[PDB]
Amino acid sequence: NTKGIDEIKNLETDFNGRIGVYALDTGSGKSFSYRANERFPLCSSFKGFLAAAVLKGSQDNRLNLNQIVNYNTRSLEFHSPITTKYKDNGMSLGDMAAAALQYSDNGATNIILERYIGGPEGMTKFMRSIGDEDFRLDRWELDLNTAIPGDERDTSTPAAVAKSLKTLALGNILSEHEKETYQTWLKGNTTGAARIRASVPSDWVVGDKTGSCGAYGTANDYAVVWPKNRAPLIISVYTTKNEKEAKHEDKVIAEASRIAIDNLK
Ligand SMILES: *C(=O)[C@@H]([C@@H]1N[C@@H](C(=O)O)C(C)(C)S1)C(C)(C)O
Repeated sequence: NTKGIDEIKNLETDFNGRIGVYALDTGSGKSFSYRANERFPLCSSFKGFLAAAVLKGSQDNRLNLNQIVNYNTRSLEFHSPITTKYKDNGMSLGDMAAAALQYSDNGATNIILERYIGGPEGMTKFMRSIGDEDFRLDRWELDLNTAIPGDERDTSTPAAVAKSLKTLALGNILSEHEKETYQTWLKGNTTGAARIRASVPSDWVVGDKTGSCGAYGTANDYAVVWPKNRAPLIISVYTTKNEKEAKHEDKVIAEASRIAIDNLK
């Protein structure tokens, strides 16, 4: 059978859940897919796209990344490591957008969704405008993390996630300068050491955004991977389980990425 398909099937069987993967080599055009068209919860992964929406607004001159966002009288959401630190005097919209991505900051995420993106509807609308028919954000943080089997709320497909990431990071939606900023933000992510980053050799450069729902063993990661002396790779790995109390498995996500990279065709 086709390279790596059985291996990913076996990984999935051992994991006892559902694994969805889509990897693309932008240099050769080769790819690897497994349940790439199935829905999986986005969890915090959508924040990487929220950052891109902010960048598009900047480019459109509908907003300015230098604008100081004040929230000294707003209580911050669970897991707001950066916004909590700067709550007294606020932070630029640019720094807040970066924090939402790099630290999965929930305060930054909800503040930006409210004041600049138009909430879940606006986020969904932005993705629709770039060609993504699958992505759907329906709830705010941290309600969007339920990850209930069969529930289509706050889900997307590994393929759609990959298509959108390539469109944003390597397409022409964002201008050259905004893409540089987006790629820089992705490269500075602090939460993906055990996922896609763990599947590639040390000299490859990774830019990613992880997502961990904390329910139904749901976790994911997507990334732009720059191999030494090669064109970028777009990797999208999403996983889920049927037990509500099951824990996520970083090793499984990493192995699915390794398999995909090694089996492009
Ligand atoms: C999103 O899934 C989650 C935050 N992001 C994950 C991750 O990126 O792996 C953390 C474990 C860092 S916390 C919540 C807190 C649900 O928004």
